[PDB]
Amino acid sequence: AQYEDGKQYTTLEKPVAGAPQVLAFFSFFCPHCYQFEEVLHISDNVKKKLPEGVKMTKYHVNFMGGDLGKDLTQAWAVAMALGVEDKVTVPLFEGVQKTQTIRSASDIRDVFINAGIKGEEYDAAWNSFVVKSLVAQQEKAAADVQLRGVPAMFVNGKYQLNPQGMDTSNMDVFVQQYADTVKYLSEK
Repeated sequence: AQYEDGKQYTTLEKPVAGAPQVLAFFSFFCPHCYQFEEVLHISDNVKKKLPEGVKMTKYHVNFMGGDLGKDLTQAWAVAMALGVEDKVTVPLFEGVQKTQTIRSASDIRDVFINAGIKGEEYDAAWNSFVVKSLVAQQEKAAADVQLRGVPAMFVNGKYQLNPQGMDTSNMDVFVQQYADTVKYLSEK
């Protein structure tokens, strides 16, 4: 065939039941994750090719960045809770990796303010039960897929994308191979 285990995807020994259809894990500290999002725009291109009524979910992981990382996982739950993921994704990547201006929890909050989320709305979401559930939820899903690093993407709890078996001499070719694989898996 064109698509094969070992090549564009591997198959989990231990499928995950009731996993989201397409589940991406990342870290604002991860250079490969910054490459996926700021240079390759993996997310956007995958979305463009997902079959009808097939949504993508994105979770932040903790095993990078120490205590700042844990705050970033909670700040991400804030973003998921308020629906502002597309407003803070770029300034958080750049604050962490490019300018290294995010050193503490208040620098994270500043980015949300400058993106239109008012400070009291952020604080309230930050200390809310919904955010606590979403932090726990991100952590559970990482554990359920025995996550060891990021970036990673899983389709229907069964298949793990294998970028390293894709062609990386042309970035645009890589991106369409990645996106097309995710489409192929959604329907497998």
